[PDB]
Formats: sequence, structure tokens, C-alpha cells
Amino acid sequence: HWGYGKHNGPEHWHKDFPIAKGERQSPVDIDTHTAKYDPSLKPLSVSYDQATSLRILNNGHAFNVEFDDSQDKAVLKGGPLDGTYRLIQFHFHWGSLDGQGSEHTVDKKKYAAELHLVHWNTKYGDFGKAVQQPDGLAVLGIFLKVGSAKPGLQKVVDVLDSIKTKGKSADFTNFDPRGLLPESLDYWTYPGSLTTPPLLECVTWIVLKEPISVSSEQVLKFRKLNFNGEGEPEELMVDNWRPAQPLKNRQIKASFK
Ligand SMILES: NCCCCNC(=O)c1ccc(S(N)(=O)=O)cc1
Ligand SMILES: [Hg+2]
Ligand SMILES: [Zn+2]
Repeated sequence: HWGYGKHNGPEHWHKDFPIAKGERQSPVDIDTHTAKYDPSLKPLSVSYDQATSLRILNNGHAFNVEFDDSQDKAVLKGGPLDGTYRLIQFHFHWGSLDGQGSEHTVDKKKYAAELHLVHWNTKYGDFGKAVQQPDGLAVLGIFLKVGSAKPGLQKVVDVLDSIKTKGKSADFTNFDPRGLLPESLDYWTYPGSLTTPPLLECVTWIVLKEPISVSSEQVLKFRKLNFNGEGEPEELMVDNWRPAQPLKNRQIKASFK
């Protein structure tokens, strides 16, 4: 099974998932001086007021907070998006050290972690159908830097103990995702893909310019999770990120200048 170890990491993925060497793979390095400011880009419209979190689960490679996507409860629209995208789940990618962890980089700079808010285009009926379309998903990427503690992240941090190993889950209702958003919504956008296998190229990436701050203690608890299942030898869940991929025939557009 794919992973992040020396023997099953990103460099091995192409063998089981040929698309790893595709034309629009993610993440990518964002060159701020080459990004094109596009005045036609509309502002982002994030409507998370009716968000309904359900559960938090350790899936062996990260922990996902799942949301009820049966109706337009938490949606994303505007920006470079055409149509409404529903929030289905959010996860993080982090490193073993504060100087690494993010998947996307800015001018080669790596952040301590990266939050991914995954959304699927509603015109496609369900997530399964969305992952078969070039415009099926929209992931909102947010960088995390170590500094002051993020209050809205604490409830997520406190529940990590119960989902220490792969396969474990815990009820996680009434969590407001808006507490994880930065002040500004300025972003960079480009067509890409999932950063983990199957690496499907169905994503319109929206990476926010402004990072959020989290405390050393908060990030530390992320590192206490396990890749392994209960009863198996312990493997600390750290460095679950993929290196930058070639931009190729793509242009990153900025909503700001
Ligand atoms: N068949 C589709 C795959 C099912 C499970 N994987 C996902 O849904 C998924 C979603 C977002 C990212 S990421 N990291 O790019 O936000 C990575 C993976
Ligand atoms: Hg696709
Ligand atoms: Zn991700």
C-alpha cells in the first residue's frame, strides 16, 4: 500500500499510479513573481455558516474531519469557480519539523503544515462522479505557520488522543470550520490534482496567500498520531506531504497584485 516511507513514498507512486507523471499534478511551487494577476477573477464566497461536522477519523495517512454533504450546508463558490462546490472533508499535511510540512510552497518556502478543505462540484451529483471530471473538485489550501495558538483549532487538537491509530474514529459534531480561515481571502489558483493516490487531475486549486498561525504545542499533538493500526508497531504520522511537481503547461493566476 502506498505511503510516505522510503519504500512506499511519493517517488514510488508512479508504479501503481502512472498519472503521478501527468500534465497537471499537484502540489506545485508558487512563483509569486511569475504568477499572473487576473482582474477578471471574482472574490471567493465561502459560506460555512450551516456547516455540519460529523466525525473525525485517522485513515492511516492523515486525519479527516467529515461533514454532512447531503445538502448545500457548507459551500464554496465565486473566484475561478463555476457553480457550487460542497465541503465534504478537511485534513492537514504536516512535517516532523517546523520548517517542513506544507505541500505547496511559495517562492520555494515550506510551511509547517497545510490545511486542505475539499469540495466537490454539485452539478455532478456525488463525489464519486466529481472525481471523474476535470472541474470536479475545488480544494482550498491554507498554510500553517508556528507562532500564536489558533483558538479554533484546539477542539481538533484535543480529540486526537482518541484517534491515535489507523481505523479509529470519534464523533465530532458542531465544529465550525470558519475558525480556521485567515483574515484575507486573497489567493492563487491553477488547475491541478489530488496530492495523494489516486492523484486524479480533477482539482481547481485555490491556495490562500495569508497563512494562519498555530502554536508549537498544537502542531506537536499532530505528530503524536500513528500511521499504523492498533497492535501494530508504532510509526509516527509525520511528513505526510508530497514534493512539488513540475508546473509544465500551466499558469498560476493571482487574485491580487
Ligand atoms: N477516489 C478518490 C480518492 C478517494 C480518497 N481521496 C480523496 O478524496 C482526497 C481528497 C483530497 C486530497 S488533497 N490532498 O489533494 O486535498 C487527497 C485525497
Ligand atoms: Hg478528473
Ligand atoms: Zn491534502
